[PDB]
Amino acid sequence: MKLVTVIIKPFKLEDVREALSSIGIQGLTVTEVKGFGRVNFLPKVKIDVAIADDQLDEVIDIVSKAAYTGKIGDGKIFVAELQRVIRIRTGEADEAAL
Amino acid sequence: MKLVTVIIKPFKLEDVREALSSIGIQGLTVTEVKGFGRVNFLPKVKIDVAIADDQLDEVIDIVSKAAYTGKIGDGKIFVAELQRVIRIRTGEADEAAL
Amino acid sequence: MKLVTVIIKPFKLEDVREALSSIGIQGLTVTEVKGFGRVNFLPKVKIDVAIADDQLDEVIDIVSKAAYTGKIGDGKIFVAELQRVIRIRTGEADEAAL
Repeated sequence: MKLVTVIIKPFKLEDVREALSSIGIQGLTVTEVKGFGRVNFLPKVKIDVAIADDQLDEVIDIVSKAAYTGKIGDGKIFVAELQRVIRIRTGEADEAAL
Repeated sequence: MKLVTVIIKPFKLEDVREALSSIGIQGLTVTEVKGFGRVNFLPKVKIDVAIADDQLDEVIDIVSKAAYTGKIGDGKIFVAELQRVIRIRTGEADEAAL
Repeated sequence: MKLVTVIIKPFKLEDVREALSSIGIQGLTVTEVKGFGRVNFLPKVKIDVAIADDQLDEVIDIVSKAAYTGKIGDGKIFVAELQRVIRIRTGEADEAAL
């Protein structure tokens, strides 16, 4: 499993969400964050998604395309290993908790 | 060491905190985040806790029980490897920084 | 690559930013978070920085020094493995996405 973090332009959130939803991924966590530029703050949105290793390329692909504008500040995708997930309500683990 | 992230219902925060505190874990980081549902935002709370590997099962156990309601949307526990921690004020490392 | 997370006193943000900037690191993500104390909330700032393995010691060093006050609550540095990064706008990967 992988924990995919996406930092994007706040206005691209719906496009990213619908795009992920189009590939069966609806459960995401959104966080309001800030970046910097010339030194002012620049509002951004952080999306965290927990996935199976097999979904990595598809996610990177759909997310890139959906978050894209072509103007600087489009954002980045970060990938890290997710060792375990537990669905609190049922106690289901990993893929059953995704 | 492990970095345990817990996404829960905002109103279950105190129960989770007191539960963790009951097992000697008081230092947590809380973040306000959002999830989605049928497509509206749903407020959530993210708790990040840095722990020793030996505390993983106990944490998963106490946290699950404390965050539980039985209604959907209870949340999830995510587990990742924590390679190093440094307590800024003293320079203490890892377990001494926990 | 590594994902370095820094939790600090909100007022030390500029000092940390200028310090990182002094070593060529300008791209950071800032998040407003909360800690606890005796049980009240205590405002904090979370900075996430993506780096090459070779920058770890220098970052830990400059950040520690810059965030320091000597009073309790100074914060902590957490280190985790960053497996991949993709710059959305160009598709550049890893070091080219840093």
